[PDB]
Amino acid sequence: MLEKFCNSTFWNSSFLDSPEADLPLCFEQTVLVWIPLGYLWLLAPWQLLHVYKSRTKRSSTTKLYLAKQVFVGFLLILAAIELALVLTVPAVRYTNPSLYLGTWLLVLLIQYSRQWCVQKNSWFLSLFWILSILCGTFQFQTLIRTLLQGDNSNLAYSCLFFISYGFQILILIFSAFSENNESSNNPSSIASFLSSITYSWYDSIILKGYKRPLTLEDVWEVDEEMKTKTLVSKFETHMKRELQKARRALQRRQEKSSQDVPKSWLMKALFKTFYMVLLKSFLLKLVNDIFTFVSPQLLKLLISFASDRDTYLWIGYLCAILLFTAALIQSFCLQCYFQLCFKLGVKVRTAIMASVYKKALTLSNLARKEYTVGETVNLMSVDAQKLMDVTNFMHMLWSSVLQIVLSIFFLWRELGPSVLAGVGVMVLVIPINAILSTKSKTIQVKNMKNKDKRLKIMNEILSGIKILKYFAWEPSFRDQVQNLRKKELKNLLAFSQLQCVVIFVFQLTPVLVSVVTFSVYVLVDSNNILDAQKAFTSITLFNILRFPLSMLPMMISSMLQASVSTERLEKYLGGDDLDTSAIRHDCNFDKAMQFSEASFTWEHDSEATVRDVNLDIMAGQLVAVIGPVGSGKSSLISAMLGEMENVHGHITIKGTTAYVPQQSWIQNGTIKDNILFGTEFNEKRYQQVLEACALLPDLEMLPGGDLAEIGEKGINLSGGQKQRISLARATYQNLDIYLLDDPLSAVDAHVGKHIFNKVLGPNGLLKGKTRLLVTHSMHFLPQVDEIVVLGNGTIVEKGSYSALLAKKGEFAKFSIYLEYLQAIGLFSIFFIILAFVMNSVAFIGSNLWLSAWTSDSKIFNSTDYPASQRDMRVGVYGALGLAQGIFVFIAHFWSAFGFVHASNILHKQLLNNILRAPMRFFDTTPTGRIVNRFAGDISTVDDTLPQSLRSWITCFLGIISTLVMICMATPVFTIIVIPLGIIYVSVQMFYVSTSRQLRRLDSVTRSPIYSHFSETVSGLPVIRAFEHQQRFLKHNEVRIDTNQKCVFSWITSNRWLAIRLELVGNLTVFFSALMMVIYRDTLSGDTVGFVLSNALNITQTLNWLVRMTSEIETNIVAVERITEYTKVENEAPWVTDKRPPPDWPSKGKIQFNNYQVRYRPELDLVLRGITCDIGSMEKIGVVGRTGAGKSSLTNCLFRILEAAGGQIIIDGVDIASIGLHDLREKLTIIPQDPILFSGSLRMNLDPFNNYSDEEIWKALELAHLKSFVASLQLGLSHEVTEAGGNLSIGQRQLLCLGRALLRKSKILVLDEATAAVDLETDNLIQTTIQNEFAHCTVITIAHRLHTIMDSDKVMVLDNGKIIECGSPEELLQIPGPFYFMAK
Repeated sequence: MLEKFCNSTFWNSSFLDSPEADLPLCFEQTVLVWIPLGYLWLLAPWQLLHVYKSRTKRSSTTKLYLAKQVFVGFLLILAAIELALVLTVPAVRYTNPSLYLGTWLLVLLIQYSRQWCVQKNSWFLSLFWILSILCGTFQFQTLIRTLLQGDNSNLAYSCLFFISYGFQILILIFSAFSENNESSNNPSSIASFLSSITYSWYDSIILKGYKRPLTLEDVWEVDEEMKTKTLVSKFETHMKRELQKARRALQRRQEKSSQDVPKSWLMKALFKTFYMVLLKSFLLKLVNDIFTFVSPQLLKLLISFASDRDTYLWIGYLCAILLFTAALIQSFCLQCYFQLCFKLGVKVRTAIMASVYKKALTLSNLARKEYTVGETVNLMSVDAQKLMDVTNFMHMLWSSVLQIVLSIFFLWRELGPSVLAGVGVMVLVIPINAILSTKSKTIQVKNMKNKDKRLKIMNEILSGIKILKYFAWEPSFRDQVQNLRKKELKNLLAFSQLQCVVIFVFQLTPVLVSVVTFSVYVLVDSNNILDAQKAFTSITLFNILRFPLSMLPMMISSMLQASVSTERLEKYLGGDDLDTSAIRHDCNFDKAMQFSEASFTWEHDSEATVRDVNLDIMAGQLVAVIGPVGSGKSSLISAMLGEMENVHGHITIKGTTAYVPQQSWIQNGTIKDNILFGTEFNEKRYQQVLEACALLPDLEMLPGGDLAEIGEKGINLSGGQKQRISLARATYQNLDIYLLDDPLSAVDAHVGKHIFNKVLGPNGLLKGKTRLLVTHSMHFLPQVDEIVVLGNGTIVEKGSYSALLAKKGEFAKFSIYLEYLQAIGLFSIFFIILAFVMNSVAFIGSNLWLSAWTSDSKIFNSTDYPASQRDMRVGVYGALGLAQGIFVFIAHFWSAFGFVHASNILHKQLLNNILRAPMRFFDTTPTGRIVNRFAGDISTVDDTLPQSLRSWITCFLGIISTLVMICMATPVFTIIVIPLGIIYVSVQMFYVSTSRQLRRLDSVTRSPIYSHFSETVSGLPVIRAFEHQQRFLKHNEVRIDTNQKCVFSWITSNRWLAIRLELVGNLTVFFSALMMVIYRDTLSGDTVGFVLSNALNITQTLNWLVRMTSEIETNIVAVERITEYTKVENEAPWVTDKRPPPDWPSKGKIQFNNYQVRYRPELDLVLRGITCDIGSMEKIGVVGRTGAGKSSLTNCLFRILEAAGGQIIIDGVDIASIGLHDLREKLTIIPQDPILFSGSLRMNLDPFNNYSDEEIWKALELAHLKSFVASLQLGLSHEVTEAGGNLSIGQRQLLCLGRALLRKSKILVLDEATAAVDLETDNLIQTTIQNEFAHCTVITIAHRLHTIMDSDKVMVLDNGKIIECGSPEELLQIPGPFYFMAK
């Protein structure tokens, strides 16, 4: 290019050889300057028309806009001035000021233009500053040196340029800041560029979640573009276009076949709609992958630079700077790709998840019947979520190929054909990783059966805990479950070990691959000598090639799963839409309801369920339809709703329609929500229906009658109750036509009468509403306007009740972690940690040997390399290719035994503690939490936690190995770590304190989407009747969107951490490399290799140490919950040293002494000084009012409730001094509720197998249950289902009687044994009790008095006191409470 234009030298390569080297000034003022100025005038208009083409409301002139404006003005003054000195000479000397004059004017114009838009400091302007400082600094330093060197000939130019440069820095710093607009809820459209690429605008949420826990309202609205209303609209148009084009394709195929479902269209549709956001990434992965290969190729310069003491310093420093800048651009250009490629994740899930719903309301029933509710919901729960994950890394279907192919090429140059073996090992490890993953999968699945078996046994145990306590059977199940758990563990060990090898064969690959490649290359040709450049630019490349070649087998799974999951979706959205041509809604024709010789069928190609139906009804006619089953009673109403397919003839109606189903559909929420059904609250109407529906009293006993969580998961109502609610909903809405479906199905006759004459009848709410009622009840026909009896296909009678039908009636805290570690055993944790440390020491040891190996090339090369030296250096590196192998395999493996054993203690603690807890524990807390807490956590502490803990320690020592390795060369770096360490720790302390929350908010707000869809598809037919469809769509969007604002704010939070680590992972590779350049003298060329080649991987590892630390910090909450219960208090010891005589009790005499007891210390005394003496063989009945303390007395006899006062003595021995078991085995009780345990019938009778079958069979004979068991196919081995669901209530009670007769205790307590047993069985129970237990003390509690007249004495309990006690005859004579009850 021209040089006379500057009258100097453009290129003088001699200027780049001396240590003091600077670029030629002419080139420095003519090419560098043309970049930014060329940058503007080339992209000025687009960023100008794009501003005026779309016009926004001009905003206020904030303080910054003035400062950002005036500063550019000052540049114009300086730019104008420097033209004055020049004019008051080289051509370049005067044109350059002119160029700035024009440009400064323009940049002023734009900077005012941006004010209108929302994103004030966009990328275009903000980059021009950064690109006009890098291309400006070179000029800055040249002037500094020349001024310093003492020229002072161009000082006039220098001063003006200095200020011009200084202001340029100032403007940029202001550019990054963004004005806080009025609301702009999401700070994603107002954040300035430099704040929207380092995600510094998310700083608000993170420090907000550190003190005050987050909530749905504290997360910014999603956006104005990702709103599901927009996405559904956009995707719908493309979806419709492709489908119709796809439909045409099928027609040609079937036409050709003449001479199936339209497939392979969905994936095409998504492309045609998102090709902006798909393309802004493909042009952004390259810019990230290309910069992934500048970190290694620059490291070669420093190694090469340090290896020669006659290399100019500015080569090293410029390399150190680029090694930082070339890693910042990758960092920014990568995160800016994840956010831009995860956005495509949710933005595609919503486009489908929210678009499946809109098709659910339209799918023709003929196709809907193919599905079920359970699978349809999954169609957007797991089937439509695989589209997220595939879209989350769809771009790694070629980036991996590029990274692998390109990386192999770079490696090939440095090493040569030897590298083929190095890449070979990675190829070889792929299948090894694959095979074990499956073999682990089968074992995991094979274990699920055992897990289900344990829960089924346990879920029943907790409910049947009461009887468990009476007979002290606990140890039998303790062993019964312990054996089951032990069987599970033997399977578990295999699973953990198989996972150990997977970690081992992956954590060891980088160590082994180097050994193979650094052996073949130095073993093939004696000439080859490993040089520092050749090694540490290869060891680093493998760590870059490892990820793509170690994930490609995994990704292929996702991209193959999505090809079947997506296949289902097309088969769904492509379903034929329901046709409404058979029904026409209009008010023009006078009649209300009209039929035209129509016919309907439940199945398209089979018999017609409705034949030549011609019904014509006018407004206000209460018409009823009756007939037998199969004539089509329910079909007509179904036909009207349009949920049926006609054969011919049209049926048209007038006005709106209301419908009531025979099978009730109840929307989740409250009674008000269900009845109101999306309309305002009219108290007059609302109360009218409540009374007219008889629900006003039905809301009394309900805990939340006015507002209760009716529906699934909250409440269960009677069959009529839900029917009552449904008809209330139709009545309140006050529509034109009303269609009923047998409201008299499951309601009281009087109640049915009430509603009929209060709602349906002429006096009812709907006096003149066209009403159609279908049912089989003949009661209410006389009050009906017309009764069209439905014959077998058509009608028979067209008239009123008395018109024709009446003739004849003939068809009418860290402390937790220690607790977990305490379980795993401090002995093995010591060696587990130690083995890892010896592994790291070998790793740092391995690198040091490599350094002392490459050093040989300085000496040997021109001189031949002795075989002895070659065979040695290779050998040692091999002996350290195993020292790292052994100290890992013997490290992770010894851990697997540790973790499994820990899972064997925690589980053992619960059973040996929960079963010892008092009944108070189980009553207060719900049975659900115990099952869940002992289903997930106990499953979490063995299935996932150990897999996570091991990966944490192996990465922490990974970081320490690097930092110790860096410091070993340059001791000064120990200073730099303290700032970086604080920065990193202070980051983890924030991110993990929030990313844990925002994941909870995601799950808590995801379930409603599915629950809502399930409760819509189930209740679809009702919705179409009321035509409330549009209400639901707008009600599903506002619920699906409430999720995006949670997932999205999680992705960004997961992104704001990546930048502040990759910046820490660069401040540690930059400050490390810089110290190498400063300390040229003391560090040989090779030593810079391992120090700086390993530091390049610290950036990635610093993520895993934080990513995992989130899982551990959250997963371990599981073991904390388990820890809570094992520390719960427990009842008294089962066995005490003061054992009674083996024959005790001998007589059965029971004595009470001012006994007092209470359910809880906080509650009032329930027994208030009971004092009585029960003689041997005394049959006592206990009577009283409910809650008087009858039941509490029984619980005390077995010491279930500890004595608050007094005492109880049996056969002269105070039971409070005996162990509970020793007491309980000698007492027999027949519980009110005969609960049974799943398993063999023999087990239920005897859990310890302490009795022979002959004894069992006799006991059954006395229980009168022998015959039934003998009839059972397996006899004693018959399997009783859960809670004995397969046995009648009487049978279970008789079975319980069998238990009692077998035990043969001197004392027997009866607790309402015949309350729910038929008289015939009660006599059987009474007879055997009288005969079999004629020698044992009996205490009988029963609401049936007649069962107590036979007692020797009767005890009257009222309000916790004994009012009367005497024989039944004496008490009857005295006119007391017992006399009143008997009367």
